[PDB]
Amino acid sequence: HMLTNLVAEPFAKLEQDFGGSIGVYAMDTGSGATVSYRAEERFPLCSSFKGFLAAAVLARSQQQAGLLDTPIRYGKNALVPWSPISEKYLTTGMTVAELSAAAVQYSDNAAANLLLKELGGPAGLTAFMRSIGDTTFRLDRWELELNSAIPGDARDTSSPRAVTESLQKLTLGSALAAPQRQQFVDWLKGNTTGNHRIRAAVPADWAVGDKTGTCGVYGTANDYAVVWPTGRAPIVLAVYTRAPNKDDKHSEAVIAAAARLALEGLGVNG
Ligand SMILES: *[B@@]1([O])O[C]([C]C([O])=O)[C][C][C]1[N]C(=O)[C]C1=[C][C]=[C]S1
Repeated sequence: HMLTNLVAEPFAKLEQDFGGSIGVYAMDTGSGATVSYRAEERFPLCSSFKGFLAAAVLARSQQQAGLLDTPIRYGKNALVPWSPISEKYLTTGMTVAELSAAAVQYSDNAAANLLLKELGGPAGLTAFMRSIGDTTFRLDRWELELNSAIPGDARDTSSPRAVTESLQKLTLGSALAAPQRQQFVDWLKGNTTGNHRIRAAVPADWAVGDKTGTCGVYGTANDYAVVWPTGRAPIVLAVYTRAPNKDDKHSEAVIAAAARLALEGLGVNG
């Protein structure tokens, strides 16, 4: 309450220029100060669910020490459009860890569906999120159906706030054991798909891990990140967008701009 939105930022103008809705939640983990705009509205997860998927796999690996190095062979029928890594290993298979890294760092769709199967499907990932205290997250469908981003549909959505809170628990808090936590962080740090989103607002000399999503319809795209500014506590943040019309375009620039406003609202010099 008292530390939320101490400094107002022009999010409304930004989303109006975009032609849609922007949802932002950012927390300074040192002071507890927050920036919050549409933070409790639901937005489609799109590929951003794959970060939480990889965390759920790591949590399972705490009870199954051989899980991450298990080899997984798959057929051509497992390939889904946008499977840039797993298509190169169709004839060989990949380990669970490799599928997880591919899902996080390349948004690989086939990898994500294979790992969902390992966890018992969308309800199994939802159950993992409930287990860390996230009551907002829901995954309902598989790739590619979960990308429909229909206005008003709560399937396959969360809120910026719940995403940020869960990300904090998994990357900085105690939801994962220490080895698994650092592996999750390392996967996020190695992401390749986010250079034009939150990372574009973050100085190059700060560490950052992130996970993106792009539904392909309804102007719907997103990014969440942990950011380590030097000399102060980390910042966790989530930026989600959507728009009213199916043919509306997403904007990476709008995501980067919203992330800049969030950092400015927290008084984090960048
Ligand atoms: B996912 O929602 O988003 C990925 C891109 C990202 O992480 O920002 C691509 C795979 C998933 N999306 C789709 O399959 C539909 C597409 C949208 C743009 C390229 S593919």
